[PDB]
Amino acid sequence: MELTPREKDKLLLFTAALVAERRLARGLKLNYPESVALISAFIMEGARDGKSVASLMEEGRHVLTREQVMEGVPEMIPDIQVEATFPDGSKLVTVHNPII
Amino acid sequence: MELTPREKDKLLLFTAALVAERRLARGLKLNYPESVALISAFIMEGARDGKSVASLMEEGRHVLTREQVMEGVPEMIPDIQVEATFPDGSKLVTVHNPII
Amino acid sequence: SNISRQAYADMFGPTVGDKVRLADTELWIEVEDDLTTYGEEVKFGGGKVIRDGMGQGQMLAADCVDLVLTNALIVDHWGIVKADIGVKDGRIFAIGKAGNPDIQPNVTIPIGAATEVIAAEGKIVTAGGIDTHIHWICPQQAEEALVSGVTTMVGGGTGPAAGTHATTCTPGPWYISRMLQAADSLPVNIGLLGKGNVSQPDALREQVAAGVIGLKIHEDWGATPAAIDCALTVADEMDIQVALHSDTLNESGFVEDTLAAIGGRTIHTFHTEGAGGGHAPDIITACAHPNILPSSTNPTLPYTLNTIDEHLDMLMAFAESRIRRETIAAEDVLHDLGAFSLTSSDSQAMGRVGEVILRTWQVAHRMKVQRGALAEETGDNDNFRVKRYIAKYTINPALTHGIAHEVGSIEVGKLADLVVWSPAFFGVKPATVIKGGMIAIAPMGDINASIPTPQPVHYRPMFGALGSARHHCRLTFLSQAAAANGVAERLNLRSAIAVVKGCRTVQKADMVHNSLQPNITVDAQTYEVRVDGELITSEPADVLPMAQRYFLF
Amino acid sequence: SNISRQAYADMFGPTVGDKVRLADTELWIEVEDDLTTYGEEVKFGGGKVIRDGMGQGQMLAADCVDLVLTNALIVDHWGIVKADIGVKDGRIFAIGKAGNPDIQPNVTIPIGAATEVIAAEGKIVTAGGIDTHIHWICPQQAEEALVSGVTTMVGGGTGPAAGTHATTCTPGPWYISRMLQAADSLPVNIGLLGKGNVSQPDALREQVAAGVIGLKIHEDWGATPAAIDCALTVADEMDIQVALHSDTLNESGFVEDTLAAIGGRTIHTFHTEGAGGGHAPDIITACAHPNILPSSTNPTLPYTLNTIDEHLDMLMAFAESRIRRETIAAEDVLHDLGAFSLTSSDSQAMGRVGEVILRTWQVAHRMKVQRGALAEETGDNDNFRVKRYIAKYTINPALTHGIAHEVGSIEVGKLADLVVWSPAFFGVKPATVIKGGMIAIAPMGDINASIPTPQPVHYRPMFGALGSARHHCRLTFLSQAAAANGVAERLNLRSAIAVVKGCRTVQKADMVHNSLQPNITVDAQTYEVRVDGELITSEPADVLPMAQRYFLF
Amino acid sequence: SNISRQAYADMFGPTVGDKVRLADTELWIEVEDDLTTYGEEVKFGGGKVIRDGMGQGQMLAADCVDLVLTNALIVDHWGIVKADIGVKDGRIFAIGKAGNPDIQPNVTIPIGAATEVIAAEGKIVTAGGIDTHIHWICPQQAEEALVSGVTTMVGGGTGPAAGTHATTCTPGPWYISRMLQAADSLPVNIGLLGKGNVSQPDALREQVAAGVIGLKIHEDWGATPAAIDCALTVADEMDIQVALHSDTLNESGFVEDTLAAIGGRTIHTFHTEGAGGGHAPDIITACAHPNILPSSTNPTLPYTLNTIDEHLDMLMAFAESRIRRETIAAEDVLHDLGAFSLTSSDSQAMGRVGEVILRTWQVAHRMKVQRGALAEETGDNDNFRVKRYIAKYTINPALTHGIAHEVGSIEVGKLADLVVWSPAFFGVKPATVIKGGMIAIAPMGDINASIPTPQPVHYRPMFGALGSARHHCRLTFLSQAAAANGVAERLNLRSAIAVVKGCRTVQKADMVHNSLQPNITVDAQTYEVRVDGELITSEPADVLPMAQRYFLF
Amino acid sequence: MIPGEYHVKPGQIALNTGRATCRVVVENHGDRPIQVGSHYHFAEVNPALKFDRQQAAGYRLNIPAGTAVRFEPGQKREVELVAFAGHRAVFGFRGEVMGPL
Ligand code: NI
Ligand code: NI
Ligand code: NI
Ligand code: NI
Ligand code: NI
Ligand code: NI
Repeated sequence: MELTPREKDKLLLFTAALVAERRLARGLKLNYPESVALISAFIMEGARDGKSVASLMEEGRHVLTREQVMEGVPEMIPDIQVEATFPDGSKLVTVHNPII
Repeated sequence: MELTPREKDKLLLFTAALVAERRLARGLKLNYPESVALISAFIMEGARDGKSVASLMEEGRHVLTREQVMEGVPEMIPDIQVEATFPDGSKLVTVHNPII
Repeated sequence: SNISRQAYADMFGPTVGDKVRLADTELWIEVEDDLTTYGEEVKFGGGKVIRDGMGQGQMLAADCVDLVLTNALIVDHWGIVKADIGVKDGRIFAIGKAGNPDIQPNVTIPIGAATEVIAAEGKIVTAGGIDTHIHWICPQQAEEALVSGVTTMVGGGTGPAAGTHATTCTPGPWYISRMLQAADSLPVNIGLLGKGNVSQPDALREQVAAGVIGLKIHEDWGATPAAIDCALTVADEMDIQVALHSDTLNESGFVEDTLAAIGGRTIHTFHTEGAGGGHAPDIITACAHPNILPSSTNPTLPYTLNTIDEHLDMLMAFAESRIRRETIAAEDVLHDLGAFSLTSSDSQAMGRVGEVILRTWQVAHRMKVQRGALAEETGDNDNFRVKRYIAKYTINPALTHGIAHEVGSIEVGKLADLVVWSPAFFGVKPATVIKGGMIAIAPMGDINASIPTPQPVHYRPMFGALGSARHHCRLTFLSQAAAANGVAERLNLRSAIAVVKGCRTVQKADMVHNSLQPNITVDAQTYEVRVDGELITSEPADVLPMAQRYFLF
Repeated sequence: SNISRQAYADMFGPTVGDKVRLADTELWIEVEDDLTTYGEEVKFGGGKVIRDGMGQGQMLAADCVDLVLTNALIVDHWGIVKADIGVKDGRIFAIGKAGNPDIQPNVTIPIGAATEVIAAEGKIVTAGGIDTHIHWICPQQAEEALVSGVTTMVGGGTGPAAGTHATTCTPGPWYISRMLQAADSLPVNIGLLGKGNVSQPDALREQVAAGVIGLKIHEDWGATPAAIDCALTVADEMDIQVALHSDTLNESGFVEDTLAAIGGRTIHTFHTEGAGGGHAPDIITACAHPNILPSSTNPTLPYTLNTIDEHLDMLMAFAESRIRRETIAAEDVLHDLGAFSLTSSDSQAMGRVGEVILRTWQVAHRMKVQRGALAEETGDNDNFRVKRYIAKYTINPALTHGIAHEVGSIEVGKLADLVVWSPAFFGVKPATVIKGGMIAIAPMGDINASIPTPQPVHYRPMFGALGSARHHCRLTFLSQAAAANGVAERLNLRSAIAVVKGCRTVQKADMVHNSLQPNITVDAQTYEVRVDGELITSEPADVLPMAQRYFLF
Repeated sequence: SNISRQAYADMFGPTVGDKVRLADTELWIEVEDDLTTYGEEVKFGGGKVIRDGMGQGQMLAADCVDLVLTNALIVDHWGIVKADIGVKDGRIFAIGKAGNPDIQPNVTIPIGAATEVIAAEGKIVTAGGIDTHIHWICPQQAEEALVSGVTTMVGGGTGPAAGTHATTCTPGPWYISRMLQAADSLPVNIGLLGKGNVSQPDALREQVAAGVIGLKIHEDWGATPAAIDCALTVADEMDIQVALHSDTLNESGFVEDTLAAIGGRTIHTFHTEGAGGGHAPDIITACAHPNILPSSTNPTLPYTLNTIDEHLDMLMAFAESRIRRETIAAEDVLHDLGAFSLTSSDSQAMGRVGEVILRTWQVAHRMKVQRGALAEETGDNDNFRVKRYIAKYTINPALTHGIAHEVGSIEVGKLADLVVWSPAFFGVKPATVIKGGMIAIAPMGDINASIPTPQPVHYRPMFGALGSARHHCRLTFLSQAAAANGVAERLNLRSAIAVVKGCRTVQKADMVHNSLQPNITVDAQTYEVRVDGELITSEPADVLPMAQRYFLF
Repeated sequence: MIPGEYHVKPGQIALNTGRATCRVVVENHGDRPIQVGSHYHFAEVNPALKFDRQQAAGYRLNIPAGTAVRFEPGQKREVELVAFAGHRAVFGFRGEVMGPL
């Protein structure tokens, strides 16, 4: 595979997201790290599918709602940023106020 | 668990494979690292089940086909090698031209 | 005896006339020359050539190279040739024909008992990259860059501090000293930049005397005409380079005013296109001047579909004055023409530390696709375009900062900083990264495996990156003054020391394959870039090579 | 010109009168004072204030600070004020108003070319924590503690050995020497404790002369009256501190006998409540004496639903004599009253190394909820309670071990060990951890990203934790004797050295905001704690702040 | 007072007559002797024996051991006994009865204030393993080996270079110097091997004078009779060992020719069976000679179902001449008889660096199952077989390379390199790994946990592996010449130095429990191995112990 | 499109041009296989190989560098040799020359 540090680093984010994903499935209200991990992993897979930056900036705001996370959590996350390899290289995706 | 460095190292491969597995499920054509991870994890689980080296060397060539991976990928992978703990200890499994 | 060219290629790598595709791009290189003697090639292995009395001679260590890279396909600014590489005392000894003079003809690189061997047949060997726009925001950037093939890093910072997040400045003696010491722990050659924004020359001299090899003028610290002049005056005095990030706000004047302040003195303009900083919207016009060594940061290379969209937030009224599709599209072409001479990252401050090499080749791929062959091209290959582009992150940066006497290219006498690549992964993931004669990092499989190839295979640090070995194989660049004042002894630096020189005499004309000074203009309202009245533009790429086929994320 | 207080708060952080909620607790702090001059605040950025000729002056490095933390909201034992912080030569230079005296008024902290900037507007800055109950079971504890905001660690151990698992003792000269050397590799200031259990004074003197800054008396090594006396005698001689873990079994006598043996001499009682060790069931009565500096370990802070259940096994007839709901509930209140002066961890031996700060604030939260405002409180805020509790893990521990002349608080002349926090994550996850003037560790995003903010963001070591830089920014504490005998040169220690002093003269009265000596009694049969006849107790918490909202596991 | 043997075993570990199963194998050891005095055993803990005035005396540091391993069940080439172990100044002080002479009888190991304690009751203690066939392909191998229980590594390499991938050679002075320096960063004792393939003696002398403790003759560099002779001549001169990997191709002659070239001079034959290299198909006949110290690499140990299949590719006409079921099956038996004296890995070049110990015990298990008790066995236990096999990776390798005066066994005066094991995990996953008196690595649970036992528990480096502490606890072996020429000072090596001696005088007869010189022959066509005409063979194992029950992958 | 693919021009390469060559019949009289490498001094090969040693003086196998010829027990075959160049000094092997020629 010849994984570079950054690829191995993202593996951490992916795994962090698996944790959140399963707890969301159980019907729990997610906490701060769980939310950030989940939404981030969503965007990464989005770039894998080849969606545009513009599309993901919007789609990312509909992953988790205020009723699916602990109190105060939405306020702790004014935005989420993550980079992934789009068909046209690495790009930064910034989702503002992802949880409403 | 008393995990040794090598056990923790394989955990990386296992997780890398989870990434590929999910993308294959989505119907995407896998890339270079994704393919190598997927086939490798397959062989490791094979050794866990207790299949022989001879059997896995063949079975590994039927995990992914040329139509399930990006162009050029098959040519980038002339073979795949991985070691795992068989009932009779650690053994090396080499799959030649795994993707056809 | 005879042998088919194909079987030959499989055994010793391609030879004169053979072409090789660089990764998954459309760029093809053709072997221009081969320094071997057919039938006398050296190969290592059981029953092979490099053995006592055969390919290996009876000479003492002093009379033979420490390392030989066999059958390597060199790609450098001066040529694409097939040859053996000899390394001695951590430096490039020779490029030629390795073997044993006792039984072999034309041996120029002697192999003896003291010779280690690295098989490079079927591999491309290049000089280590040099990034001159590093924000020392975190030490982790060093490994990331090393893995990509960048062996030298020049920049400034003290860590994740506000000032460093924004500028490449290591402020004052105390921080400079601390960073010089921390440098001994990093596996890359390092040179620091101090804060050049001040109108008191003594405040600058102190920093140079402290250890910096350059001064960074940044608008966030006040890129005023007074500050600029003061920095250049000290630069001409102490033989150090000045990096500029001009007044985007046009607060103290326009681009022409800044150019006036510079007064024809040598200066390296960072991210000359503008998106990363500089007079809005015409800092790009700077590349027309002879005293300007222009470089680009990497987020804008190459122009793609998502470029504009991502840039607004990475920046977040002067946003839409800074981010311009017009200048961004033109930048790619200016690189193809040799108007822009260098490429850099601008690590974690609008730039990707591990994508300097990768992006430069993507620009070359895109330009070939859009513009075809260059006027300088001969034969049916992209040899000249390759030489023009590889110079952008190797020799040119080295000349620009007065360190080309140590690194920057594969030439005799220079430090042995080489990167071995497999054609299929060129510019993306290297096979071996050698620092000063030792493998510093390389992809490595299962540590408990019977061979080094079983999965998982990921980049891990090697002996060249360990303690004292590392110190012996890396270089810390100091200003002539710092070297003279005995800074290395005072700070008790453990790595090898190299001094910068020739920073004031280098000019646009000295940039290898990239010395174009175009009659370029920028429309103040429309932002359109024109060279000799012709409109300079390009189309954004929807898909790029060296991307989704190689990365897991 | 005018500006609404809200817009102001958003731009430069809160000011006089503004309140801020500490994390997700019910504790609110109110800015008591602001040292700025409205309109002259310093801000860094494009077009902002800190620029040549403007907020940045023309002075030489010697006449300006190396680092300035702008618009910081300081929270310390002496006050909660808004001000700029200047750091020079690795130490706290001043707290006041930063800027350029050439054009700005009331500048007390000069900013020059040599000044790096850390933007602290909207951030809370505190002194680094100090944990005096560390079991050196594994080196990894250092990073865990640093991440939580603890910059100084005092304890004993040689690694995962039986003796260390149980006690904070670094037995004898050889081990002491080895651990002093290993300390150079850790990013926190360190002081070692030797085995104080012996009735031959020379065996103790050897250890002090070897390098330890204190002696640990532990029942597992025999906390007998003879041993105790011998340790205190050597302590009064060599000016070092004694830490006590008394006879739980009541084998050699009861609590009063131990108190008798101590004979009014200064001594630091570890985990005074009892669960972590000490005369069953009344070691808690020790806090009534003037020569006793009492501290708590963290598993019992604060009293919650699961506390008792978990403790039985972490311990596993004297179990139910050691683990008592009565003394555990009382401990929280005694902290709120200032009867218990310090908090510590008791790392991996009934204590959580990265939860010292976190738990102290949870106790404060719970006590406010149960008891309301303290009698010393003024205004509608929890300022005094905050000052009382922050002193428990900063200044008090520093006074207790004779190192308060170097660290412990944000005061001029002390080592610059500071922790920057975002209000929402106060006491849980810090924004920046500065060791001796350099950022040692901080949360860092994608290394290859265009900015340092993209995910994944996790704590990674910075330049302040690298090789020689680290040595220059950390302190190794030695006993006066060891320093005199030239131990640092003999062992060739590379870090800075600091000597402990004033360990014998410190008393309960000297504990900042925590000098209460209550007339406390414990019922031998029921274990009920009473102060002046009044029953001291509290209710166990079902849910706590600074818990499930911040952690992934 | 009395106590049932079972309760005793649970409290202080097994005693004389008690048997213990090694891991999940069929091998059983029986405690042969116990050096304690029933009732006076030392135990550490609250209210236990090791306390001031009780089990702990009043002596000064000079008169007591730095470390004591209580109630340990020693397993060594000389015996399987129950006793206390004393360690002083990083070395083995004594094996006997620990305690305080003031009140206890028969105390031979004094415990004082300066004594740290490691509870070994119920644990098996062995000497650290020694691997003499290491390919320095990557530094990571050191930690992998340390974790398995191997404390000393001898080999050659410069990193992931072609020459190193194939041979254990550190070519010439420059590389030798660099690797000696890099060695200071690794937590294991190291000795380097240079390239012995050359017909000019001065080229070899240079390497020995440079620092190597041996020379490797490999067929890939030309294992010709001339080269072999030249290496042995220099070896007899400089007192260093020669490792051989003979001519598999039979190019310069057959096995008998090589034997002739060696001329009865001492030589260590690597992977004597043949699969890993050597004259096809009879290099195994080498074990009949008195001047041959034969060892095996580990992929062939023991013979199993998948062995042959995997080996073809790990190798990939001479493949089927090299890989032979006949010699592979015989090898196991030859080990059981004492014809093969050592075991090694051949790390990442047809060998598993972390499976040297594990595989040796699997061979012992399989041989007991197939052949029953050995002729030397007494009683109903496998004590002699255990002593024969443990010698293969401890003392024998140490004798073979002239370092047995420093390490190799648990004897007074030797460096304290010990491994503590729980019977259930013997030879698979160790409880504690002690380098030179300090715990270098051990399994460690949650760092923030209340105890060191909570999950996840994985091997993490301890203080014995940190910076200067590490240097004080590890050894770098140099040749007498290198030591004399002051190489350690010139290269500024920071670790302790040890010199090799007695490499030329050691012979097959000196191999502890493995001195058999069988009249062995190999059929040239069928490859059948015969000793005195009897056919030597065995059956391949379908399932092995110390495998799937312990590993996650 | 194949990442890093070669485009080798058709044709052949002439090896060791302009060097004296000679053919010799070699027979393996041993009971075990023998394999010889391209640059090994042929006159000093395993004694079990019967051939005109005198003619093989200063010669090696005229084959692609790195390759080898194999001789199974009893195998007889004609091989082409090419003369050593450089200083034509032979050192090592079975130690029969150890000097020029
Ligand atoms: Ni800039
Ligand atoms: Ni920048
Ligand atoms: Ni205690
Ligand atoms: Ni404790
Ligand atoms: Ni070998
Ligand atoms: Ni080997």
